[PDB]
Amino acid sequence: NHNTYFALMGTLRFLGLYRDEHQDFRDEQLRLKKLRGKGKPRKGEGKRA
Amino acid sequence: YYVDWKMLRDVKRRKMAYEYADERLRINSLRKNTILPKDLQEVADEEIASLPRDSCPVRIRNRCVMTSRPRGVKRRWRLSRIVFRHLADHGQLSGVQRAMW
Amino acid sequence: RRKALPPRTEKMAVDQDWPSVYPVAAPFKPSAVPLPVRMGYPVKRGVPMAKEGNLELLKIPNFLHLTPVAIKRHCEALKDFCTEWPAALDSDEKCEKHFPIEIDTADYVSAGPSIRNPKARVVTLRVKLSSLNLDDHAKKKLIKLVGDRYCKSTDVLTIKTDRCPLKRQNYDYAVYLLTVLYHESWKTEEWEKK
Amino acid sequence: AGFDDDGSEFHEHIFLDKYLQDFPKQGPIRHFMELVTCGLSKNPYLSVKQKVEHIEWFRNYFNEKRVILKESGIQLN
Amino acid sequence: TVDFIKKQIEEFNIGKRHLANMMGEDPETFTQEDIDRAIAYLFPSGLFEKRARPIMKHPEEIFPKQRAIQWGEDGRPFHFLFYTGKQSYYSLMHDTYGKLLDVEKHHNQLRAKDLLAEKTKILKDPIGSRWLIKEELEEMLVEKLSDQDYAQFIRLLERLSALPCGATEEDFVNRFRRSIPIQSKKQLIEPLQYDEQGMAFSRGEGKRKTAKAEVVVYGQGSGRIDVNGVDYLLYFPVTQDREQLMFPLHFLDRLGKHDMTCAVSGGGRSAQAGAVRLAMARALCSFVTEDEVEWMRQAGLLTADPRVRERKKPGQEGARRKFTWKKR
Amino acid sequence: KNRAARVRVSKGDKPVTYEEAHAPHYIAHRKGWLSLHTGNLDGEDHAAERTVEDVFLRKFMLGTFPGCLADQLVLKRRANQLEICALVLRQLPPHKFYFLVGYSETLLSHFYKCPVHLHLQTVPSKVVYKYI
Amino acid sequence: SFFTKLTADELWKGALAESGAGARKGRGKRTKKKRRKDLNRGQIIGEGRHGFLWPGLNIPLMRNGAVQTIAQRSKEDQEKVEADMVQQREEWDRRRKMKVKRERGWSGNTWGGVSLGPPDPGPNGETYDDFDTRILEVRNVFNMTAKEGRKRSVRVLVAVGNGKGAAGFAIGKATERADAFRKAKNRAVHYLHYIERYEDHTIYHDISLKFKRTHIKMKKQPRGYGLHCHRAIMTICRLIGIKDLYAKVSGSVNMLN
Amino acid sequence: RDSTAAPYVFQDDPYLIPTSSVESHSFLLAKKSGENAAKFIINSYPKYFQKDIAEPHIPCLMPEYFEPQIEDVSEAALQERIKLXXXXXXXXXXXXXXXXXXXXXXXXXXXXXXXXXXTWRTKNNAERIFALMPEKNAHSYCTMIRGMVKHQAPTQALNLYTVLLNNRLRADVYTFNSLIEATALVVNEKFEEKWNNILDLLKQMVTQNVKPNLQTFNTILKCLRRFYAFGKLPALQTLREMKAIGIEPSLATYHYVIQLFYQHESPSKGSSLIIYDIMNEVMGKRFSPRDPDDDMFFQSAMRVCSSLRDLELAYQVHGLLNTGDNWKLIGSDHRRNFYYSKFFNLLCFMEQIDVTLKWYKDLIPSVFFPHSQTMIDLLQALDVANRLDMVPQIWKDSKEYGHTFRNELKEEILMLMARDQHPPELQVAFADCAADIKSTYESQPEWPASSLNYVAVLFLRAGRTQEAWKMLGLFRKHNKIPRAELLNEFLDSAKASSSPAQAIELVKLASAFSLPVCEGLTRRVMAEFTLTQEQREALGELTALTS
Amino acid sequence: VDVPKDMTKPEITISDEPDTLYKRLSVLVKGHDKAVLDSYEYFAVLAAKELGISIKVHEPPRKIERFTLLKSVHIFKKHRVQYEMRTLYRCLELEHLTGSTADVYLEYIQRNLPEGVAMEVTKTKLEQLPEHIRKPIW
RNA sequence: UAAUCGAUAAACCCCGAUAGACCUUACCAACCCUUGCCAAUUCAGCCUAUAUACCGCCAUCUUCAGCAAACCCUAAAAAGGAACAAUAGUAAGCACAAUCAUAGCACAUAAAAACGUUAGGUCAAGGUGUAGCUUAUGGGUUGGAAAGAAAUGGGCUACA
Ligand SMILES: [Mg+2]
Ligand SMILES: [Mg+2]
Ligand SMILES: [Mg+2]
Ligand SMILES: [Mg+2]
Ligand SMILES: [Mg+2]
Ligand SMILES: [Mg+2]
Ligand SMILES: [Mg+2]
Ligand SMILES: [Mg+2]
Ligand SMILES: [Mg+2]
Ligand SMILES: [Mg+2]
Ligand SMILES: [Mg+2]
Ligand SMILES: [Mg+2]
Ligand SMILES: [Mg+2]
Ligand SMILES: [Mg+2]
Ligand SMILES: [Mg+2]
Ligand SMILES: [Mg+2]
Ligand SMILES: [Mg+2]
Ligand SMILES: [Mg+2]
Ligand SMILES: [Mg+2]
Ligand SMILES: [Mg+2]
Ligand SMILES: [Mg+2]
Ligand SMILES: [Mg+2]
Ligand SMILES: [Mg+2]
Ligand SMILES: [Mg+2]
Repeated sequence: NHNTYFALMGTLRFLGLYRDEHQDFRDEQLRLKKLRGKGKPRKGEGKRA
Repeated sequence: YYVDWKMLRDVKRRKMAYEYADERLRINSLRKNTILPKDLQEVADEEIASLPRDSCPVRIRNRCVMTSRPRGVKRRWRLSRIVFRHLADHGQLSGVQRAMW
Repeated sequence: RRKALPPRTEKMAVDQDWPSVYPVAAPFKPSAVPLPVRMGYPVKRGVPMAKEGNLELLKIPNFLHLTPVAIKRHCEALKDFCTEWPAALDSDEKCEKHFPIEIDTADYVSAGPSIRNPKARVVTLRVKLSSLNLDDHAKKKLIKLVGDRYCKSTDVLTIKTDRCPLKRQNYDYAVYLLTVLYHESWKTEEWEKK
Repeated sequence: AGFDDDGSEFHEHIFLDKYLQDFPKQGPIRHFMELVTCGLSKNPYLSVKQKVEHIEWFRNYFNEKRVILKESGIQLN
Repeated sequence: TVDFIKKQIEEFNIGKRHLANMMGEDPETFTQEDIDRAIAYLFPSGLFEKRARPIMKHPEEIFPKQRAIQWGEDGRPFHFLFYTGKQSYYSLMHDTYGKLLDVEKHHNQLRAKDLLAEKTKILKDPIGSRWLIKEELEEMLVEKLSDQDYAQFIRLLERLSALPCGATEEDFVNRFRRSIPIQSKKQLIEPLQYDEQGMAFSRGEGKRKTAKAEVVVYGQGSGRIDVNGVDYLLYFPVTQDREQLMFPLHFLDRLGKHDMTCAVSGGGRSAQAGAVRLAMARALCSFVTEDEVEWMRQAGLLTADPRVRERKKPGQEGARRKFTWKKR
Repeated sequence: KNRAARVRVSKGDKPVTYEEAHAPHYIAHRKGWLSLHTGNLDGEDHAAERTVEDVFLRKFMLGTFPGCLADQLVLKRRANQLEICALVLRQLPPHKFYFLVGYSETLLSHFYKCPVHLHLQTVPSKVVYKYI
Repeated sequence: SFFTKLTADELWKGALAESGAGARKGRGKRTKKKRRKDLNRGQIIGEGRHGFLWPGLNIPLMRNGAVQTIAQRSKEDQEKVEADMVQQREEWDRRRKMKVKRERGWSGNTWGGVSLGPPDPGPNGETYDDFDTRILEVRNVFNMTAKEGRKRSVRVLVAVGNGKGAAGFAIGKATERADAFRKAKNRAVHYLHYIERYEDHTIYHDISLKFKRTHIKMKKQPRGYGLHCHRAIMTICRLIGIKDLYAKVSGSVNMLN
Repeated sequence: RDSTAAPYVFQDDPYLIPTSSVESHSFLLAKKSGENAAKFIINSYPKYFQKDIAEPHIPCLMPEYFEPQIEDVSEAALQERIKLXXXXXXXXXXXXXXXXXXXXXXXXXXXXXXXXXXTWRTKNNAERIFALMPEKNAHSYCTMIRGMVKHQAPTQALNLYTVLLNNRLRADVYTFNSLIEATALVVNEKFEEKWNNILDLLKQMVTQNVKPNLQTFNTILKCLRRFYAFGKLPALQTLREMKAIGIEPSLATYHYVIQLFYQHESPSKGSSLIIYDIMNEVMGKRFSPRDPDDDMFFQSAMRVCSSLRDLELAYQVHGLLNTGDNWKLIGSDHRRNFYYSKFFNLLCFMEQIDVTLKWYKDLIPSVFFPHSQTMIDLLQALDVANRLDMVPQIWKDSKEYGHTFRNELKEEILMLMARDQHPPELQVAFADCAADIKSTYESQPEWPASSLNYVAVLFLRAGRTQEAWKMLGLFRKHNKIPRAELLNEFLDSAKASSSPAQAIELVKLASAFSLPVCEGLTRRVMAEFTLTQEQREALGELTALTS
Repeated sequence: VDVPKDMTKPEITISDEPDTLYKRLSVLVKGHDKAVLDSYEYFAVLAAKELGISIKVHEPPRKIERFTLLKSVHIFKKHRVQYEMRTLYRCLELEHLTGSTADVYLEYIQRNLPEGVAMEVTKTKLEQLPEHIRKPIW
């Protein structure tokens, strides 16, 4: 059950016991991309708006 | 999440096959015999056809656990030929070594 | 604040007993091991790495808790649990005539959280037909009843039961099979006369 | 260790003919069910209660499908 | 690293005492053949390379020969050939040349006095003496060595040995000599055995191409072979296989003088024939003199056949046959 | 060129460990396996479960002890109890080290339904075998 | 999904493409901006998103003589802590984005005449603290190799001098610019000339020298004519200790000659 | 048990091995905090551990659920919640909102839950158990008497006992386990009536056809300790009566007697024999910790020997601990630390130095680290027998063991050197130890002036004046000046070494601060000047002194 | 010198049930390396000789399982990587064993079993005859 | 044809695939769902493009031996560094070799083969920088993914 492992690891990372370098790198890259100006479009406005 | 949507579908197929294992076995017991009259065998075929598609054990695919690779996997370790090599070359698998003879 | 404590080597006594420091299996901590051992492939101008920080010494299973002195000390305490084997069965010739029945039972151990092994249910029964009260007709009927399970060169009947889930159930079923095979070999029915 | 199979013995597994009383003795139902009983007896992966479920399911199915067994030309109960 | 080795020596002594105490043997009688045995038991590392296994020896074997100090506190070098790069090899060469000159002048004086008391002490063929190898010389001299200088040293040693040897020169030149092992290839002859009032009974073993054959030979019976309970004629329909059986007996002219019983397993017809031929040849050594057993071994009867099928390689067909290589 | 489990040689200044300095073809010749269990024998079973547990342990411990781990872990499986041996740099105080080991000894036990032992060896720095 | 993750070392090695095959022969140099950021710089192992204060990681183990139970920060405290963490990110980015201007010995984009610092001390322990050195010429030298092809190696001319009349020059060639600088500095001190300076400000007499293909005409000047010479001869004379000189270079203007 | 090995609970790595008792306690506390934090996550997220892989299905590692199964049914919603404080209080209100009838068994658990955990809320709950339902007194007193005792309200127990005896219901053995305490704890100028009430209750206990267990005889001795120190006759009579019925007295039973004997032994030492001859009979059998109040038994039975300075009895009381269970008799680490320190306090000066050192290496680094008190006794053990070879060995361990107490034990650790003689073979031990103590205080911590007088004589017989002279300059610049005895002693060493250049610098700084023996120093320097032929400088310093 | 006293507190009872008898006890220990098996065999024989069991030791032939995988990732079948798994067996034979002696031997054997090896135990239980075959006539 | 993709000179062509009736399958046509696997996240998810941004894995030179840090020298130095009766060369290290495995040696095989060349293959084992989708380039169900005018590579069967 990959869901159990993923949820447990994420919960531990948020609580402050596990440090996930891959997720931290993903968050850093997402932060830099959003600061640059190309972020995640909101649902319901990508095509129409 | 899981590795892939294909793996997420395959685990559901395995769960459905586990749920419908006994019923399919009982129905096939009525089809794989010659003692019973052929009249009820057609009704049994209709009943087994009325079963959900993902209930038969023929839809399961032995993918890799780590990378969900549909082919190139070993049944003993449930791992693809590449993940197996990656783990074995680091010495993380006991008794596994390069063959030299 | 950083602190560096010297290991037990400077404090280990020369005549101090070894099993006291290694009573059970241990990960071979170099601080409690006074023996300077170098393990690893040496360099051309170098020497094999010392015990400190050596992963090679940690990889292998250590037998420091199974030194001969510790083995003797442990077995001295274990002598109280065992019973004395009767001398009346020193040779197998008397064992055959006293206990003709042989029960082969398989046991397996493997590292892991699970214990069930499908080969544990197998129980084998071996009975020498030369130690039974079979008559000529009973023996001739039993040989054909069992078929290939009984050999002629050694004259030992073998029962291979694996139907029962439990090992005790398999043993009881083997005993029942032996009982019925012995009993029904004496019954002569109407179809035997033809 | 830790598994007792509900305290059953070899006679709760090998012998299952006592559950075939509610079936025709001379019809093809006996011929069909003796094979499934033999299979269950040699099956070590199922429990005695689990085999009861299979045989009861067969009893229920045969007793539910009454028109087909009558139309087959062979009398069955 | 002078103090480091000294500390390691004390640590090794303490560890040896502790190992003896924990193993239960007397530390006074504890030696290396017990140290390695106890190490192999306490740390059973299963590795194919012997040098990778745990080892606890004296530091002088583990650490290499460390170069001694060359100069004092004032900086003046000790040896007078320090600035020559190789103060050990060049000092040895200088001493050898000085001894050669001393031998030459002493021999000239002896010839002037018309006296001959020296003998030829250079022929060491029966002893089996050889010259030092480059590694052996690098063991004696801590500094590294080359090939040309080693050749020069050997050619000077032979020049020195070619002259009338002195009293102190022979012992100096002998320390550069090494003994060679016995090069005798003579095999061991099994003694004749007498089992169950049976005279002239011998046994031999042979292997060829995954075929193991054990042959017992009786020297008092007639000439016949019993293989696997059946006669050789029935067991080997092919004449070449029976010629394999005839090959050893015909070489010794013992066709009708020995009775042989063989048990051979594995391999095919030819492999079994070769295995039984080898076993019979090895077994017949006891019934023959030492002159003809050497003739058999020179004819190829007492030697094994290492020709074994090679393992198939990946990407190939028969370990040699490559796939059809298309140029374009 | 073979590149599996092989650290490329730099100009001659990078520090490497004994395990890293040996190519994978030297396994069982010059270096041993990082994990030992009975699942990889001939007539045994349950090998995939052991492998997935081992890889989960690797990934969990890497995040549990970030930046202070010296080399790969040693996972010994011996009669239903699992021993985990690690080499850790002495960067964290023992007060935090004991907290982490006490946390792990119970978390892994309750997650894998088996007793676990955790052993740590503190090193001043990563041990260098080849050129540094 | 958890088993699909890798380590930060491999993630950065793949993202930066430092060992890429296109940057080997010279196809790169288009975007020369390589920066690797350590994500474990200011992350406390006890801190988390939910704000739990563990007794062994975040808060001290014993407070007021008793044991501390598992506690959680308030929303305002968590906002304050995350605001401080965010402020640290921009504080580090401020230092990272700032680049100190390089030395302009002769021009803003050259290494001629720039200061390189005192040379490294010798093996015996002699330290050259009064010695100052300057770079006269930096040139990228290429060589044709059988396998790689062009082999770029930097050759640097470096001149040392103490200002008391002792000075020298050397050439250091190496694959890396810093290695060439170090080799030139460590080799210049071995070749030192002594220059006789009249009154320690000028030369004794005018000299007209004809080198391989370079003609140098230097004339003695009084105290008021300070170093009206070539842009490299002025640096060399400043290192030597000459304060007044007029020099004209005719013919080839090769730096080494 | 191993001698040079740390306890198994701590990690064997030296960087994780605790150094002091506080560090040992802190490491275990931190590890237990991590274990509790992990269990908190396990309980808060059960779904991440519901999958079971072990075949035997061990229940100890399964997550625990804090939520009650049934919420709508009032009857079924109370049993789940009582076993798991504040939430249990609302269960009674929720059940009573629907006017649900509560039986005599459901309310007993609710009352016990309040009694175990938890002033006016207690009365508000007590009125609800009595006025609402006619509950059985057996379920009444077990809560009321055990709850009102901790609330300093013992008057209700006596009132409830009258109703209990009137209801024709016998009182269990547990009722008198608290009634005697409730009666005894209140003392208003009288003790005989309070003690007679206990006697009347004990007499009624046998009439009620209920055998009093060991707890009644343990609690009467608990009550007889705080009030009267001369009430040993009833305690001994009850101890004798305990042996008559046939039940062995527990460890706490002897502990209570020993506490009062320790109280009464200060004025008269004749009671110590009764302390000594009672443990001999109890040491001959193997005991088991069947009473939770047995932790103080050894704490009180060894403190008497420690105070009375007995070692043959300390050996026996330690053998009693080591006979049955070496660890299941001490609960907290504070008691173990206070035990071992005063246990080793007697093994130093009484027995020989060899056995003292033999016991030193298996108790100090192995079991637990001493306090500042044992360090003084260890120093007192050395100077009496003139043991100087082991001084550095004790000192190097003291750096890690009593580092916190170093500032208060350093003035005493160095004083022993002034009483013994310094052999010529003991120069390095006096040099390295003196260097290691001077290298730390001047780099950062009051520095006593007595250590300078010791280091002056340490180098006096060693012939090392160069290193001895430089240390005096470090102290004379610290704005503190020692007595002139050290100056006079070092003048002899300077005269022996023929260094007139030292005393001239010494006196010119010593006489400037008005030392009481400056006249003696000025007389002593003239003696060395004549033999050193320094008459030219003899008057040179006289002129400076005059000016 | 601080040796605790009365440290031996066993609980051994002799039940009236007859003890189980065993004819032959075969212990087949399988592992990856040979040094571990040799050390384990030495330990086992040293333990057995003290108890007086007359253990017999022989080495069954090893088994090597080899397989082949692709060397590259996407497309390279001409080049392969072959992996090998060695399994070495050690056989310990015990004869004339009792139910309690076998139990106490297996206690000291299995508790100290190395992590890298497994063990198969085969017992030859001894019985005289079942009750229904002593002297029955149908 | 509505019906994948990549490889496609040595180094592709029974190659990814040690493997396709549904699933596999990323292809197409018909139909449904859009904070849509996870505790949460103006978030998930993309087999979308870029192998000319990569890591991980390999191919070829390749059973060729060279690569290379620190130095030193040249009547300047782009670069080179050798004469054994020796003329400026010392050189850690990686390669080669040795060792290891095919349960005894020797041989053979196996294994190994550095630095780099081919911007060689692989975004489709897996993650990924950059650029693009969010009631769709995302997620599910059913049914179809032919056929050979023709050419060619590799194998089996034979032509006795
Ligand atoms: Mg994916
Ligand atoms: Mg072929
Ligand atoms: Mg500019
Ligand atoms: Mg120009
Ligand atoms: Mg295609
Ligand atoms: Mg294409
Ligand atoms: Mg190509
Ligand atoms: Mg479909
Ligand atoms: Mg399809
Ligand atoms: Mg898609
Ligand atoms: Mg490319
Ligand atoms: Mg070469
Ligand atoms: Mg050059
Ligand atoms: Mg080199
Ligand atoms: Mg070999
Ligand atoms: Mg070879
Ligand atoms: Mg090859
Ligand atoms: Mg090689
Ligand atoms: Mg390309
Ligand atoms: Mg391509
Ligand atoms: Mg991708
Ligand atoms: Mg693509
Ligand atoms: Mg074709
Ligand atoms: Mg092909």
